[PDB]
Amino acid sequence: NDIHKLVLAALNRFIGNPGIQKCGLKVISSIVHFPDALGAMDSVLHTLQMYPDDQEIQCLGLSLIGYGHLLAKILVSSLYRFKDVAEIQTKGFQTILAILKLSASFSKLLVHHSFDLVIFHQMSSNIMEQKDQQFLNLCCKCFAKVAMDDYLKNVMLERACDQNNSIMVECLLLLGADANQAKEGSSLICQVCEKESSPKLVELLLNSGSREQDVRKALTISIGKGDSQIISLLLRRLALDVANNSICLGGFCIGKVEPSWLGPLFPDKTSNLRKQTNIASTLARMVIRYQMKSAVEEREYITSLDLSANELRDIDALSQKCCISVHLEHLEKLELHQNALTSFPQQLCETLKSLTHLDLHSNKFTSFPSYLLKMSCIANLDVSRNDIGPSVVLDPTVKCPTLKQFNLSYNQLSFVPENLTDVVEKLEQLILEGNKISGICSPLRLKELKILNLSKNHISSLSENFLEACPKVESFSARMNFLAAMPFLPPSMTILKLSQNKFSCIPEAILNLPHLRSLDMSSNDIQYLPGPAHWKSLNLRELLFSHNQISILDLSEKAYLWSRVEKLHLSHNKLKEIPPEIGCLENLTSLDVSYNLELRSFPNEMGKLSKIWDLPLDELHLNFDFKHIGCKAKDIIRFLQQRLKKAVPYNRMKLMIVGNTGSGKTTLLQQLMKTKKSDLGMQSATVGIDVKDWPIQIRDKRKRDLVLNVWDFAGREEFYSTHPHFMTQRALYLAVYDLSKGQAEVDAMKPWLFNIKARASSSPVILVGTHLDVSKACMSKITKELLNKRGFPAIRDYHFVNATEESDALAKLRKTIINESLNFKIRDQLVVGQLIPDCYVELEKIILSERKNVPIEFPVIDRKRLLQLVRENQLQLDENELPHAVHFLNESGVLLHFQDPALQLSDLYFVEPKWLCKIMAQILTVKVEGCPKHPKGIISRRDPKNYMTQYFKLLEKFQIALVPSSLSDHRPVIELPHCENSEIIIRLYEMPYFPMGFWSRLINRLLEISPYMLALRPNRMYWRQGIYLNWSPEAYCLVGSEVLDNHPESFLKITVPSCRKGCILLGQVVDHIDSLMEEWFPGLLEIDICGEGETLLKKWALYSFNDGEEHQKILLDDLMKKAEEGDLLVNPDQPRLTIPISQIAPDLILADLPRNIMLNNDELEFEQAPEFLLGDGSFGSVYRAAYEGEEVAVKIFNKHTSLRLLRQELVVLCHLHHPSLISLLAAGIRPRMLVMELASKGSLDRLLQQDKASLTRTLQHRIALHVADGLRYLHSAMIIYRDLKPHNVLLFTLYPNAAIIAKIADYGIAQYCCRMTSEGTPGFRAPEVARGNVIYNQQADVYSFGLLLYDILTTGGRIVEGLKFPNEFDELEIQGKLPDPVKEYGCAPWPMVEKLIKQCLKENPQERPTSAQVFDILNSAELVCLTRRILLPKNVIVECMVATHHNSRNASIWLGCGHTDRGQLSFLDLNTEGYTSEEVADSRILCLALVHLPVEKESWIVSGTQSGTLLVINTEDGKKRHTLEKMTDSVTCLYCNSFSKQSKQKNFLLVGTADGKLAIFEDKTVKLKGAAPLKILNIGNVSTPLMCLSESTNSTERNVMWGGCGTKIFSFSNDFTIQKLIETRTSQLFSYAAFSDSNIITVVVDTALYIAKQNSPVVEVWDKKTEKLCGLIDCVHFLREVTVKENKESKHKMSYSGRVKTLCLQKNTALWIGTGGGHILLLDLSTRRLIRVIYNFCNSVRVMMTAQLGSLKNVMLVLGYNRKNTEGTQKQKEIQSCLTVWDINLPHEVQNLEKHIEVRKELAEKMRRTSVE
Ligand SMILES: Nc1ncnc2c1ncn2[C@@H]1O[C@H](COP(=O)(O)OP(=O)(O)OP(=O)(O)O)[C@@H](O)[C@H]1O
Ligand SMILES: Nc1nc2c(ncn2[C@@H]2O[C@H](COP(=O)(O)OP(=O)(O)O)[C@@H](O)[C@H]2O)c(=O)[nH]1
Repeated sequence: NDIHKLVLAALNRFIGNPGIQKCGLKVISSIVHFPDALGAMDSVLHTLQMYPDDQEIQCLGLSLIGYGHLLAKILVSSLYRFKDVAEIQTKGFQTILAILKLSASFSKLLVHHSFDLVIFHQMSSNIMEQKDQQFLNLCCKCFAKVAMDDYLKNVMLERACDQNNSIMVECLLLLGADANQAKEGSSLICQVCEKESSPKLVELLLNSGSREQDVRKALTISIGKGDSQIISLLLRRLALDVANNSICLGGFCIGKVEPSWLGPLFPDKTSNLRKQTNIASTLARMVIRYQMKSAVEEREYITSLDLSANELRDIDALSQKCCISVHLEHLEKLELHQNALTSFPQQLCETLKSLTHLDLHSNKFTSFPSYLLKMSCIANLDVSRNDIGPSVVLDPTVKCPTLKQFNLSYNQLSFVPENLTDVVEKLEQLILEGNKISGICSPLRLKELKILNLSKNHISSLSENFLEACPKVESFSARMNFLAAMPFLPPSMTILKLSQNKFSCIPEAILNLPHLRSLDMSSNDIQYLPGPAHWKSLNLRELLFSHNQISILDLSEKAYLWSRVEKLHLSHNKLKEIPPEIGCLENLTSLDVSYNLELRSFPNEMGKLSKIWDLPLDELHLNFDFKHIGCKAKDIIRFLQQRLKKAVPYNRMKLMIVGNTGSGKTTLLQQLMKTKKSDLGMQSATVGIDVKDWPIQIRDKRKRDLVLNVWDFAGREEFYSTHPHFMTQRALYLAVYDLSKGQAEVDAMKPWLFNIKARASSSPVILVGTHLDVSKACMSKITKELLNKRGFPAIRDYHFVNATEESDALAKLRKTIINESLNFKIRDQLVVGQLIPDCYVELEKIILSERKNVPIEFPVIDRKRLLQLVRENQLQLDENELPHAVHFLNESGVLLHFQDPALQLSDLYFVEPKWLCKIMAQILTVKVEGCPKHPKGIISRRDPKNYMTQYFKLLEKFQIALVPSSLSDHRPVIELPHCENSEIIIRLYEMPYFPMGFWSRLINRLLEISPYMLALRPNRMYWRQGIYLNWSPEAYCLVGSEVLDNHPESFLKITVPSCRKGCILLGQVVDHIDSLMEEWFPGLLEIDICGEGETLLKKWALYSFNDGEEHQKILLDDLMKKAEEGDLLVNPDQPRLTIPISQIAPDLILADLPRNIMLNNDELEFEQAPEFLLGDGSFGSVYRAAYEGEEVAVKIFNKHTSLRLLRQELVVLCHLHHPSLISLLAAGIRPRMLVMELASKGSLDRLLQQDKASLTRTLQHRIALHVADGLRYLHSAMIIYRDLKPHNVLLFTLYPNAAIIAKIADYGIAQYCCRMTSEGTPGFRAPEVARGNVIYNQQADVYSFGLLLYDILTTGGRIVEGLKFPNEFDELEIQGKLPDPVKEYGCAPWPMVEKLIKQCLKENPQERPTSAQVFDILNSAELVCLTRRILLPKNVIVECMVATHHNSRNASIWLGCGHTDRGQLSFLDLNTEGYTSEEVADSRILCLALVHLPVEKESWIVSGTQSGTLLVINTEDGKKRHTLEKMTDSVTCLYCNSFSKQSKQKNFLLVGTADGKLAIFEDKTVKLKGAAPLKILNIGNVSTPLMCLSESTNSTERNVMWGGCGTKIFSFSNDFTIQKLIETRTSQLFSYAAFSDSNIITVVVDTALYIAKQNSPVVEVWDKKTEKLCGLIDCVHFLREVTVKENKESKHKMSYSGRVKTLCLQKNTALWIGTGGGHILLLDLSTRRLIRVIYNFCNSVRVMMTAQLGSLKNVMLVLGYNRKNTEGTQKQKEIQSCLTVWDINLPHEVQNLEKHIEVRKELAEKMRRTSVE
C-alpha cells in the first residue's frame, strides 16, 4: 500500500499533457484516499486550463479540487462553461462548500471573480418544479456560507440588479441587503430604471428600504424615458395616501401628466394577484435555516388629486376618454395651482361631475373660460393669479348656483364681473383684490354675499346702491383704494376694514351700523374721531386708527358704551394726552399710543385695565424711566395702579462729585454739608466712592426737604476701572480744579468731563474752583475758551470757592446747586419732584431704618429677609412689585441690587452701598512687595468666614478677574507673522479720549470668548491696552492702543489677517467692541445734529491700492463706505484699479459668516414690488420667489433691523441645520434681505382652521413628531424657543409617509436673543410665562408643545372659540383647566396622547417631561394605532365578546360575564360608551355569536353557556328570547359561517360544546323554539372537549371549515363530514410534551395552520396537505430577548407566566399573538418573525377579534385584563377589563414609522456635516 507511485504518477500526468489525463486523474482520485498522501494541487489545477472543455475530466477535476486565488477563477469559469450540462454542478458546489468551511475569507474571493453569474442562474434555472431537492439543498448550503459577510450581500445585490433577476433580488432582500447604499446619488433605483428593468424588479426595490430622495431622482430618470409600468409604481410610493384617498403630486417637476401613468393609482376592484414569488420566500427560509445552523452549534374612489408644482404646460392629456376618464367623475378636489397652464380643456370640465374645490392659480390664463361653471356641483372656484383679460363678463347661459367662493385675486381686471347676479346666486366670498378695477361698480344685486373684498383696486367711490341689495355682507374690506365715503352699508356688517384710503372724517354711514364689531381705518388722513356717543353699536371690539392725524381721543362723553373694546391702535398721531376716562374700558387688551412724540404722560386711571398684555412705548417720553429689565407693558399697569393708590412727590437726587487725584472734593464736601466736626484733623486720600447723604430742608416757601446723596468719587487714577458703574443718567455732577495748577490742571481735567458726556449725555455739570488762598485766576478764559461747548457736556455754571471755610462764594455755590437740582428737567420732566406711589417711599423708609440694623461684617440682606420685612410692615407690595421697586430704589442710591442673571448673586441686596463701594476698591490698592513671581497683574487666590468666596464671586462677575488695572501699562514688543500691507485688515476707532472703564471692560469681553473659529484656545500676551491673541500665523488679532504723531486723540488699532478665518475674527471682535459702546456709553455714539455729526467715534477703515509697500494707508470713514453699498468694490478718482470691499471690511458685507450663505444676487429671480408674490403672510414681509431654479421665500426686512443686529441673528441662525428646522439658504444686501426654504402648504393654523379634512390622525402624528424633534434639537443646543403656536409650524406636504413634513420657524429665537413677544402669545403661553414672576425654562416650551398638541387634536377648535372670547381664551387655560378634548370637541379619542397632554399640562415646571422624553414617547408606534380604551365598570369579569358589522353605521360590541357564576349578557355601545347589565341565563355564559338574517331585517344574537342552555335573543327586543334545544355539556364555541351551497344566499350556525357534538343549524331556523339540528355530528369524546373553530382564508375552496377538537384538529365542508384527523401530540420534535399534549385552544386557517394549546408558550405550524409541523415558533423566544435589561426581577421568574391565550390573524400581512401575560406579539408571517412586542398596556390578553365600525372598517378589539392587588393580602385582586380597540393597520406603521425615523436620523447627520464644512 506504500510505493513511490504518487510522485511518478503526478509528474507523468503533468508531462503527459495532450491526452493522457483521462486515466491519470482517475489514478490520482483512487490514490488520494489510501495512504492519506500529502505538491499535486498546482498541477491538477494547471491541467484544467491546459485542456478544458472535456466533461469527463472536468467532473473528475472538480471532484479532486476538494483534496492563491486562481482556483476560484477556474471554478466558476468551469461551472459557467457547463451551466446546465449535467449534474456536475453537484460536484462543483460540493467543492465550494468544502473549501469555504475551512477558509472563510475565500468566499469573498469567489464573489470577487464571477460566482454570482452562476449561482443566480442555478437558483433561477427553474430548479423549483425540477425535483432536484438534494441539489438545491446543496446550492442553498453553499449560498448560506457565501452570504456570511453583509458587504458580500450588498455587492451581490448590486450585481444582481444589473442583470434583471426578480426571484433572486427578492431572495436577497429577504436576507437583509439594504437597497439604499450604492452611491446616494446614483443608488439602486436610479440605474434599475436607467437599464430598462422589469416592473417586478422596481416594485421589490421600492417596497423595501429605499430612500425617498433616490426615488424622486429615479422618477426624473423614468420621466426621461417613456415607461408606463415603472412610473405608476414610483408615484404609488411617492404620492398616495390610501388612508385619505389622495394623490399628493405637488412638489415634483413632472414635465407633463399622462393618464397612462395615473391609471393604476386610482383604486381598482379587479386587482387580485396570485402567489408565485413564494419561491423566493422558500429559498430565503432555506438560507436562513442553513445560516442559523452554521451559527448555533458552531369603492372608495380617491378624491384629492394634487398637481400643484408640476410645470404642466398643458393638461389636455386627461381630457380624453382614456383609461381614467371614469375614475375622474368623483374627484371632489383638484389642484392645478402654480403650473403654467392655459385654457382648461372644455371636455374635462364636464367629464368630472363631482368636483368642488377646483383651484388653479398662478397659471398663465388670459380668459376666464366661463365654461368652467357648467360643472354639476362646484364650489370654491379659485383662479387668483392669472392674467385674466380686462373684462371677465360671465356668459348668461350658465345658471350655476352652487358656487360659493369665487376668487379672482390679482388679475388684470378692469371691472367687477358683469353677470354675477344672473349666474352665481348663492355666491358668498366674492374676492376681487389686487385687480385694476377703476370705474364705479355695479349695483351688485347679490343676495348672499357674505365676505366681499376690493383691496388694492383703483376705486373712485362706491355707487349709493352698491350695497343696497346685499343684506348679508359681513366683511367688506376695500384697502389701499382711493375712497372717500361709504354708500349706506347694510345693517348686517360685522367686520369692516378700510385702511390706506383718502378720508377726512369717518363717514356717518359707518357710525351707525347696528352690529359692527371691528373697524380698521389705518393710514387714513382723518381729523376727528367721534366720541363713543356716536357709534350706535354695543359690540365694538377693535378700533384700529393708526397713522392718522388725530388731535383728541374723546372719551369724556360716555366711556362705558365702549366697555368691550379690545384693540385700540392710535400710533403715529398728533395726540396730546390720554383722557382719564380711558380707565373705564376694562376689556381693553392691546392699547397703542406709540410714536406720538407729544403724549408725555400716562393718567393714573389706566391702572384699572388689568387685561392689557402689550403696550408699545416706542418713541415717546414719560415721567419715569421704563424698560429696565422689566416693564413688560404689564408691570406698567401695576405701577399706574399703585400710583393711583397714593401718589407722593419724591424728593431724592444724585450729586456725583468728581475730581482728579487731589482737589477740593472732601474738604469741599465737608464744607457744603456744613459739617462742623471733621474730627480727623487730616483726612487722607479717598478710597472707593464714599457715599454720604445729607438732607436739605430749604428754609424757604418751598418746604420740599430734598435729600441728594453725594458720592465723592475717587481722585487717584488707581480706582478708575469701576466708576462707570456709579454714573447713572439722573444726576448733577460737580467737578473741581485745585486751581494751584491753574491753566495746566484744567487741561488734565478734560478726560473726566468727557466721561460725563459718555455716560449721561443729558446730565448737568458744575465746575467749582477750589483755591483762592493758594494764590492765575484767568482760568475762566480757558474754560470759556477751550472746555465749554466742544464735545463736552452741558456745562451750566462755574464757581471759585475757597472750600476750606464758609464763604459768601460757598453760599452762592449752595444756591446754585439747589437751583440747578430743582430745575433738572430731562425730556422736560422735572426729575426732582416726580410722582411715585407712596409704597416706594414706605419701602425706602423701612430700608433706611434697617441700615442701622445690619451686620457690619456683611451688610447684605437676603431676599428672604426682605420678604420678611415687607410682612413685618403693612406694605402694599406683592412679588410683582419688588422687581420694579428695588430697581427704582437702586436708581435713587438707596441699595444696589443686580438683576443680571449671569451675576448669580441677585438673591443678595446691598443695603448700605457705602460699604460695597469701599470693599470693591480694597483689592485695587493692596500691593505685593514680596517676589514678583508672576508678570505684573496676574494673580491667583491669595487673601473672612465664607466672605472670601462671595468677594470674588462678585469681583470676577465684576470682571476684575488677573487685575486688568495696574497691569503693565507699557506694551510688550509684538511682531505679526505677516506685515506686507495686503494680507491684513485694519480698522480705527479715533475718539477724543478713552472713556474711564473702557479697556478694563474691553479686554475682558474679548478675553473669555475662547471658542473662536468654531475649542482651541489661543496664546495671548495682554498688557493694559492690548490683547494679541493668536492661534497660528493663519489666525491672530491685535486690539492695540497707539497714538500717532501729531494726533492728540487716541486710536484703537485692530489688525487681523485677511484670510478667511480672519474675517470671522474681525466680525466677532467688532461686534463685541460696538455692542459695548452702545450698552454703556450712549453719549459717544450719539450723533449730535447740534453743530455737526461728529459722533466722537470716527471708526475709520484703512485700505491701500498699491498691494504691499503702499507707503501710506488710505483712510475711509466707515459710514461713507457703508453708503458705498450699491456696489461691492471701492475705487478712487482714478478708476482703472479697484479694491474689493469684501477684503477691507468683511463685516459690513455678510462675509464673516460661513461662506455658503452668501447672497449670490445674480441667481435670485425675485420681484419685491408685486403683492401677489407676497402670498406668504397676509400683508406681511415674507415673499415668494425663485433662486437656484427652486422656489424659496425671501424675507424683506424693514428699516428696524440695524445691520449689526442682522449679523447678530445670522450668526446664531447659521449653525442649527436640522431636518425639522427652517434653514437659511442665503442672505445679503441690496436690499437687506434673507432667503429661506418655501413651506409650500403654509402655516399650520390655516390648515387646521379651514382645511380640517386633511388632518387624518396620522399626519396629526407626523406633525407632532417633527415639532417634538425640533424642540429636542433646540433644547439640546441649549436655547428655548419660547413661543410656539400653530402660526409657527410650517408644513411642507400633506402626504403622510414623507420625510420632511413639519418645520418650526426658528427666526423667532434669533429676533428674541438679539434684541432683549418674549412673554409669548396669550393663548399659547405656559403658566409660569403669563404670571412672569419666575425666570423661564424649557418647561415652558414643553407646555407650549402641550397646547400645540391640544390644538392639533381638536383641529383648531380652541383657537376659533378663543378668537371670539380671548380674555377667557387665556385665563381659562392659564390654570391647567382647559376642557376635555372629547366632550367639548368632536375628535377621535386617541387616548394614548391624552395622557401625553395631561403630562405636558402639569403646572409644576420640573414635573413636566423633558423634550427628549416627549419626543421619545411619540416615537412609539402604538400611540398612532391605539384608538380608544374603555375601562369597564369596577370588578366586572368578562371573557367573551362579539361585534356587529351588519349595521356598520354605529356598532355595539356585545360582551358576556364571568363575575357571576350565573349567566348575564353585557351590552356595550361605543359612541356612547354606556355599559348595561341584564341577567339572562341561570349558568355563566361562555361565548356568543351573531346570526343576522337578510330577511325581516334583524340580527338574532345567540349565546352558548356552560349549562348547555343555548339562548337566542333578538337585536332590538331583549324580550323575544327563546333558548333552543338544551345541550348536554358546556358550550364552548359558537360560530357563524358562509355556506351558500343552495344556489342562493345561505348561512348556518355551529355550537361547539365541551364534547365535540356539532349541533349545526340554519340561518333562518333560529326563531322557532327548540331549533332542529340538521346534522348532529358528535366528533369528540367526554374527555376530548371541542374548544375552538375557524373559517377558510379564501372562498375558492368553497369555505372549507376547520375546527379543533380535543387535541386533534379536523375539518369539513358542505358534506359536513370530517375530512382530516390530524394529530398533534404525536410530534417528533419534543422539547416538551404538554405544550402539544393538552387540549387545543385556537385554530386559524391560512396557507398553513397556526395552533396553540392551554398554557402553551409555543405555537405549532402545520401544513394542510403534508400535515407536518413545518414550524415551531416559541413566545418566550421573543419575550425573553426584550425582557433582559428592563426586567431584572424576571431572573426570578424562570417558571414564566406567558403563553398564547388567543390567536387573531390579519388577512395576509401579519399575525397577532395575544399572550396570557401582559404582552402582545406581531408576526410577519412571510419573512421575519418578530416585528414588535407591545406590552405594559394590560396584564392578561383574554380575547382578541377583528371587526368593522362606522366606515372605520377593520379594527381589532383586544379585551385584556388589568388586575389591581389593592387588597392582594386578602387573596383578592381588583379586576378591570380594559377593552381596547387597535387599528388593524398597526403591523405596517410599526415597520413604516421605524423606517421614517431612520431616514431623518441620517438627515440629522448629513445636515450637520454642512456645519462642519
Ligand atoms: N418660509 C416660509 N414659507 C412659507 N410661508 C412662510 C415662510 N416664512 C413665513 N411664512 C409665513 O408668513 C407669515 C408672516 O411671517 P412673519 O415672520 O411676519 O410672521 P410673524 O412673526 O407672526 O409676524 P411679525 O414678524 O410681524 O411678528 C406667517 O404666517 C408665516 O406662516
Ligand atoms: N490749603 C488748602 N488745601 C486744600 C484746599 N482744597 C483742598 N485742599 C486739600 O485737599 C485735600 C482733600 O483731598 P481730596 O481731594 O478730597 O482727596 P481725593 O478725593 O481722594 O482726591 C485736603 O487734605 C486739603 O488739604 C484749599 O482750598 N486750601
